[PDB]
Amino acid sequence: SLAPEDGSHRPAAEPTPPGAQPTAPGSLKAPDTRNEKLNSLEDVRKGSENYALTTNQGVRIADDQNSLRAGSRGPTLLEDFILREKITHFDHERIPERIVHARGSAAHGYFQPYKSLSDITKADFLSDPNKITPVFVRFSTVQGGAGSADTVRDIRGFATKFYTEEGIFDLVGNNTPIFFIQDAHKFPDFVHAVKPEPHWAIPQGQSAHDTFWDYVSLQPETLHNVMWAMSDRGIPRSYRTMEGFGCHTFRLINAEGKATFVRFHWKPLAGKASLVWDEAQKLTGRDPDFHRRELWEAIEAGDFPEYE
Amino acid sequence: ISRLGGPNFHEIPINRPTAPYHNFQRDGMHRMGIDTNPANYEPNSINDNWPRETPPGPKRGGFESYQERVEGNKVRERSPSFG
Amino acid sequence: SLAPEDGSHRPAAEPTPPGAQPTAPGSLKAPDTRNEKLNSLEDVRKGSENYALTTNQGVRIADDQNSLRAGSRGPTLLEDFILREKITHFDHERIPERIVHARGSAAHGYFQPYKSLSDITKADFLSDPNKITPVFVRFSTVQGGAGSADTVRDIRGFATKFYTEEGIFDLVGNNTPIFFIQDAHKFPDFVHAVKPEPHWAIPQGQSAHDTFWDYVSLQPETLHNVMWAMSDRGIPRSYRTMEGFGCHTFRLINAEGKATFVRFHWKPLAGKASLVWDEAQKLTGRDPDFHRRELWEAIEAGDFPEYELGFQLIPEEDEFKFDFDLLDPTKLIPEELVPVQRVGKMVLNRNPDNFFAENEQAAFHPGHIVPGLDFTNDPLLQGRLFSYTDTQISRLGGPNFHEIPINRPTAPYHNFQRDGMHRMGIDTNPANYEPNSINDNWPRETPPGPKRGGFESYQERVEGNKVRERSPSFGEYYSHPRLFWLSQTPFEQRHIVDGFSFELSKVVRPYIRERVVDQLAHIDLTLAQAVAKNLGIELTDDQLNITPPPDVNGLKKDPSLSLYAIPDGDVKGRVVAILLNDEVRSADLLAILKALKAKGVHAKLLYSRMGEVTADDGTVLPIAATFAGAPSLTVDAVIVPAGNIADIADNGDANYYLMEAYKHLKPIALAGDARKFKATIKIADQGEEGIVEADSADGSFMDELLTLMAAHRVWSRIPKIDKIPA
Amino acid sequence: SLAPEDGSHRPAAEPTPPGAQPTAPGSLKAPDTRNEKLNSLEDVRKGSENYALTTNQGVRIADDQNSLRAGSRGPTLLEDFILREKITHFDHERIPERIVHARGSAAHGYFQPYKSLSDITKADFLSDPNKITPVFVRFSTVQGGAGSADTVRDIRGFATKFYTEEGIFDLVGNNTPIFFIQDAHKFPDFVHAVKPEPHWAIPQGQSAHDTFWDYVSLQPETLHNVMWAMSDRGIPRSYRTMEGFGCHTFRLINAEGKATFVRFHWKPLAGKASLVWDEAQKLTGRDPDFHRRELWEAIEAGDFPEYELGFQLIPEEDEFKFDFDLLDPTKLIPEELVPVQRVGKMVLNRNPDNFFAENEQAAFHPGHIVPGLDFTNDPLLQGRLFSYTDTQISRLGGPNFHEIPINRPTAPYHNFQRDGMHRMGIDTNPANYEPNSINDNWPRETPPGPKRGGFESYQERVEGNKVRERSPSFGEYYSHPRLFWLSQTPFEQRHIVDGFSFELSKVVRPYIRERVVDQLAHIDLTLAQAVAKNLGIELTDDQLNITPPPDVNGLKKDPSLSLYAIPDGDVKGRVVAILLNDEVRSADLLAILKALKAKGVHAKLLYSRMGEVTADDGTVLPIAATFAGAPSLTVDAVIVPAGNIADIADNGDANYYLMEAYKHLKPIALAGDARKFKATIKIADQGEEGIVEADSADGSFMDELLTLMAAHRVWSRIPKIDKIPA
Ligand code: HDE
Ligand code: HDE
Ligand code: HDD
Ligand SMILES: [S]
Ligand SMILES: [S]
Ligand SMILES: [S]
Repeated sequence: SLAPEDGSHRPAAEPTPPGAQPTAPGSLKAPDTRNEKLNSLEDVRKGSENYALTTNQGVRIADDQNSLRAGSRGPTLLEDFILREKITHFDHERIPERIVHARGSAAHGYFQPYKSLSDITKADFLSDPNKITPVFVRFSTVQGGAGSADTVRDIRGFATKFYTEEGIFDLVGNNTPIFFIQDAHKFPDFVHAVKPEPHWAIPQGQSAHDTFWDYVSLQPETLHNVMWAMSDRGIPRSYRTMEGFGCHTFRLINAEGKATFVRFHWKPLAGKASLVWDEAQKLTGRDPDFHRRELWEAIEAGDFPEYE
Repeated sequence: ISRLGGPNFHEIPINRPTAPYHNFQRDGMHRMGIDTNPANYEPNSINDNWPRETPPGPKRGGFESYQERVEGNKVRERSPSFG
Repeated sequence: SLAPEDGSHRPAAEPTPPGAQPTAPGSLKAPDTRNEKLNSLEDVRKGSENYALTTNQGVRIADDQNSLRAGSRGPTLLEDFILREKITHFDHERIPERIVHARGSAAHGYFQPYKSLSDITKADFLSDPNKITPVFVRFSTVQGGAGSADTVRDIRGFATKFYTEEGIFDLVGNNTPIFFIQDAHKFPDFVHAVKPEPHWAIPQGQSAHDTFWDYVSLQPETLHNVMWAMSDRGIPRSYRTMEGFGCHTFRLINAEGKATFVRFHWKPLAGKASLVWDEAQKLTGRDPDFHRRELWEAIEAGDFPEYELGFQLIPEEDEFKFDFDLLDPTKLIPEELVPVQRVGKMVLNRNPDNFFAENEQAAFHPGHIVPGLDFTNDPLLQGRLFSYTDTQISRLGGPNFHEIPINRPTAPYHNFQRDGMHRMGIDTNPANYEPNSINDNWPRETPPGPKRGGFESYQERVEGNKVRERSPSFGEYYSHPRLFWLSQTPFEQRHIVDGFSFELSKVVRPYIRERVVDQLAHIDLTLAQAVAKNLGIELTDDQLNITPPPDVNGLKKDPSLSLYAIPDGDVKGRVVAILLNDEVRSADLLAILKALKAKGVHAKLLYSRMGEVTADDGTVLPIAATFAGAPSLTVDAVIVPAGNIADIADNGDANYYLMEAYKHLKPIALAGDARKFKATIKIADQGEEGIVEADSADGSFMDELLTLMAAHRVWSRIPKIDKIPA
Repeated sequence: SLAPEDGSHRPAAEPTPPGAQPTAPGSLKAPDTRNEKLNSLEDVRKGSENYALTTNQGVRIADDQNSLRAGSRGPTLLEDFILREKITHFDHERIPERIVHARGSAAHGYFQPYKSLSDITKADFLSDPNKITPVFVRFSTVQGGAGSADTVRDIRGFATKFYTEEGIFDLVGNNTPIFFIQDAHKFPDFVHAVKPEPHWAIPQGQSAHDTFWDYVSLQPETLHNVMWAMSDRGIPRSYRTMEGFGCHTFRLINAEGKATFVRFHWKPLAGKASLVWDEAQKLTGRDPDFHRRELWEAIEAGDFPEYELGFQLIPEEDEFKFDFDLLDPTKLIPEELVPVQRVGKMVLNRNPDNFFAENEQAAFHPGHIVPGLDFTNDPLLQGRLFSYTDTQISRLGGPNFHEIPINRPTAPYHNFQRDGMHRMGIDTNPANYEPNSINDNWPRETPPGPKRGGFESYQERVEGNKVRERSPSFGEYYSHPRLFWLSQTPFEQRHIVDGFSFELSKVVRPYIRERVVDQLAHIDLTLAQAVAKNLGIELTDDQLNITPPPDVNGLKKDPSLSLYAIPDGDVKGRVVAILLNDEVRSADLLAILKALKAKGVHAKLLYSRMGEVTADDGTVLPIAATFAGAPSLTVDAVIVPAGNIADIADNGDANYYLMEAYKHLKPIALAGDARKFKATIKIADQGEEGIVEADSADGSFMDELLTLMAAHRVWSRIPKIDKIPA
């Protein structure tokens, strides 16, 4: 036994305020929280306590501190499959990050409509106020890599996967109601311009460089979303205190075949709040994980993020 | 790694062991297993070091190589006895 | 046409100081800087001026602003192949980042030896002072992703690809002489402990979390490299101002086949310099690209990064002459015991053209050796040899990663290997096997020899049983930490104390902090007490009584382990901030810039807005940045010239600038009415060592300033900064 | 030195007939055959002779016969990086095969138009008879894997990559003028039905199984292309002797902006020829590489595959003037209604160097069009446009597949796309977006125009609601099957009946057979009754009274649908087996061989063993193969010279050779005492059409034989083979 005798290594499995306990995986922190989706992931959840350490082929390992060598100061032997399996898995841990929105933080939850919307849409998840729909929601920035800072000035993404009884519906929104460009053919041009410049790969997490402002100056269509980004909207206090929008006109379709144009909104029930620029920027240095950390600690505290 | 697309090939259903498997390896493309262990390294105190090594023994023990004697120089050379 | 009339969109193709021009791809900035490797990449460089915009298939595009749709407000059509090809390429731009050292910055250069080393190695690139070897070097942090910050506290990588006439040699080193662990089998454990924790993926770029300190507390072999990381070694000022090390004992082999043990060193000709913790941390927010930018702009300016390659050489009969094992990569070889022989100089003189094609796709691997070099049984090196080949299969997409241009050897390569994903080479050999008769057995094996021979391993004797067992000779963990500790200046010691104290305070589980303090007590009681004090821990009686570890072969210190004990400062390439006012005394600025130019020291003119101000004699002075846009974090020293000081005297930003520079131990210089600023930093009328002040910026004023800059920081100021609110 | 001293290991670099020399990489066999694309590949071609064996990193290897081990009987060491590189590259050689057309054989050549087509298309490759366009052509089957057999019953692919000065144009066609299905959404259903069944992965290279015929029985739109596959079209003699078609209506666009609907044709200049089923099926066993081999050896011999490009052109005003919809890919356009206009000639004159690098990695896609061409709303074509770009992302590892050397345009290509796996091009452009001012907006869009203009889609009118709906105009399934059937000779019709019979006999569930027979009864009663008889199925009174579908625009046949109704034979490049005996009449063999050589017909001298035999006059005759080693399946005719016939008269293999060649309708010629073999194949004393016989191989003997060969097979023999035990 390496754990301290007083059990102070294990976080209390109950709501506790930020800083009071170490943070923990969700199913350990909050085992009593459930929904249909969380239940259905049980078949792949893997525990650990009281199990033997093995290879991926289920062979127990006796010594996980040393490679196999010819004498204790000798060369490592090619027949050490336990070493090569462990190093092979490590060697291939990384997958490509998202082209955009690479940096983001996610949580499980649920959604319920206030009333049946069957007069305007036949979407099953909106047909019955007792119908509860599990969700998984990822918030993100846009420009920076998966290892970039949270409190940058940037647009934020707000993507919700609804696991409905008639299929997955993903509402893939941002925290402003519009976008910089009109036609998708220009998306790699715009994204290239805001991303780090291609000779030297600078700057990270920032639109404050030549190519972004060149593109804007030559494409006045971008000005509307640029105003938003230059406002304090570009530096939210928390993912809990920003608005979400669906970006486009979509349609609702009812049982009768009637189409109604719709634009989607998320209203933060915690209200709207942003940082100020000097604060936001220094914070990318003092804690580049601030919004990720704040989201996780809100949920561990029972300060559940809520959106209408 | 190329044929089956990465290091999680043991999670492809035909290839899965029916014996238990638990270790500190993580991630890789199309990762199926969701690990709950607070720890992804050992030695650890935060999960009281689980999953744990197992001494070798008569049954249900850890793997240990037979301690064959090795004596020779580092050579790229075919044994004469093979000729 | 979109470019300005005046041509000010294009940077001059001549060396220019930082900030004077927009930065540019290296072949456009410095078209006449050449080496065999840069020249050999010409087949793949692609220009752009005067060419038509096309698909990848060579079809000219008429309208690159719109999708094809049925009516101008209609749906997009599936037959729009121009749109889909463009979006397809975009959708697939990213490749996996490196498992470790994902964050890094790279440059082209060359290496040349000081003399022939044929007496000790048959390595062709070391055979003649005339042999110029192109190199491509990538500097990196370790823990954070490719989009993490530069000035974190971390170990740094220092990887050099030598394009030799006898093959690629990759020297894949770090900025400290040892590693955290002894055996490669534990690498995934250590790296997972240091990396963001698996439930929530926090923290980025930091060792300051429970799992890292948990592992360290359970694995005392780590303590030596941990001492290095907690020192100011972990926060270098610049990739130009850090040491590099090969980490392991390798062998040199000569033409007679004699083996000599070797450890590799890179000595920075710009001297050793690091940041202080508060400045580094804040810098990760003000400019997370600081080291990448500083490297690129140093090369653009002509401040080429220079390093001397150094060998510590130990004869094979001396293997057991030290009181540590030469194969233990947690042990250093003190230079007092085995001096570094200076062997050649490397100069980085050209930036890449496309970061992703040349930097992100570069593959370095320490098993890439050439005849004249060989491995040892170091159990960390041993396992590295497996990892750096294997990891490229996913990262670079398959086994043809040597065909990616930056990776290609300039030496010939021919063999019977075929196919694999994105195979470039089209082999004409009728045979794809040997022995073969159908191509008269070509390409053919080559016997080992003094030059241009095939590779043969040194015939080391191996005797022992097949065991998974750590050598008993590796079982000593505290004497090297202690040697390092005792070799640091008293201010370097204070910063080590602060680094442990700061990191451990971020460990939420108190027993982990307690266990680390117990390990410190095994190294040095004074260290352990100072850390404990900052954590509100009291040493027990047993801990007060642990006997110190032995000296290292009679050594009770080695000043070569200190960044600063032996003076080594070089001011060329450093930068000063000059805080302007709306009517600067022009005679101050003439002298300041004059004397800074003569020592190669750069300047940034700063003010409260952009544009220009005008000096007292009508000289127009362009403003580089605001006080808040280019903080003192980014400069080595601050000068305030005389003039209308009332203009800035009550500027919060201007006052803070000097407070922050003051707190970070930087030289400050104040002329005439600028001495009014002494009051913001609490300087007595009589002055203070590290504050330069005079009636005007005359000749003696700049000499004293440049003297301070050669010594990097004003360490004597440390007891004054505690009271300053900054 | 392992090569023979006599140099007989190396083939002559001159054209040589099949079998005379070992085959070789194209650039070694025919170094002086050149075109712009072959020249442009020189940067990646890697030789071998006189070069040292190295790692991929350029390190010379001394011992490529052994792993590094501790002792010559000890364990292999992880530090053996030479072993691990070599085995790593091997371990990763394979890439995914193509989802369909995985089996294919390719060659280089060139195309030239007969005259400028500027009045109907601005396509630069068709603008000038003196403009030569390099091509790379891949022929394929459809269902089987890359390691399946060539002479299966299947559709064939005929894909041509034109490396034009205004971009790559890929004409991705098949050997029949229609496809099985109407809408691309159904392509996975169709392909899955014909592919090996998913429980057990059987059968390979065959539509003869339940699921294919299930799908056909339930999707009558398939019946037209099924008629083609069941005919001898499904079993070509050679890729040189099949037609090619572009499958869909596309558009030509001229400089004035006029659109003309076009379907593409390739006419084989060597004539149309196919195998017979028993032969084709047995050949998949005796030489599953028979078409790949035949192609490669045709090119080595100088019998270059030549095709004439032709267009069926239909003016925009005539879109609705046929009984069938022009956009329906299950309908052909009969040449009687719309003739093929000759456009130009393609010659395939050089084999690749490395099959993997050039053939396996080639990417063809029908969306790769150039200005002067455009698409139509054909709903199969429309979905193809999505598939051929998407699939390369796994098959070829990413979006940089255009940088794989065979796939590169010879036209310039420049744009703002960056990165992706395997990125080769190092872009120096300061900008990676447009519009940009920092590179003066280069590379720039180009307006459309008469030559060298940007691509702009033809402004076709679209009007309709968003629907998933098949056009009513596509709802007719039997008239084209019937047009095809009525156009075939009586022997061809017989082979169609036998194809359906054979296939349906492999369908295990009898109801599926019954349902297919019911569909046949909607096409033609005679066809339906004959298949029914072979399956032991009796048509119902209702089936016997189904009224036949209408003629196609008044056509009751179109002879251009037949392989054979209009003679188009060409003996050049065909091959004859010559059955030797141990004392051949040398005067017969001189006459035979020289007559064959004069018409470009090859010969293979066969016997009961390898080595030599000696003619009557002492001439030493080298043996190419044994009777069993090179069966009659692989030749077009058989000649037996006179001499010591008793030597082989009783050889079972020699007799069976004649029986097999007899059954498969091949010309046979017997000189002098070789006429004793008449008894083996049952020929009357007075002789029969299709058997050449005389006292000696002089006079008209060889002319009569060549006349038979010009007509390909002896169809009149069909009633005679019915009862031959062979
Ligand atoms: C309206 C909200 C919004 C808008 C207007 C866009 N994004 Fe997003 N994006 C991808 C492509 C893409 C395109 C082509 C366009 C306009 C043409 C937009 N974006 C604008 C993507 C490259 O396919 C993307 C990256 C990886 C991926 O799977 O999808 C992508 C990301 C993305 C996210 C992140 C989703 C997540 O995993 O958290 C969000 C919230 C948006 N986009 C919103 C969005
Ligand atoms: C008209 C000639 C023709 C037709 C009508 C089709 N094929 Fe082909 N094919 C692919 C997909 C595809 C679709 C989606 C459809 C109708 C919707 C067709 N086919 C019918 C493919 C999966 O994208 C394919 C496989 C790998 C690849 O790169 O493309 C593909 C191959 C193919 C070839 C082989 C070209 C070559 O690589 O040698 C040929 C000659 C055809 N198709 C013809 C074709
Ligand atoms: C057994 C696993 C292992 C071990 C024990 C080490 N390494 Fe490593 N290293 C890798 C496995 C690895 C790697 C996973 O293979 C990387 C990341 C991806 C890459 O291409 O190689 C790598 C990258 C990497 C780089 C960056 C190369 C680049 O810039 O692209 C450097 C500088 C080092 N390593 C240096 C070291 C040092 C100084 C070590 C101790 C002295 C060390 N490595 C131990
Ligand atoms: S949007
Ligand atoms: S190391
Ligand atoms: S087709």
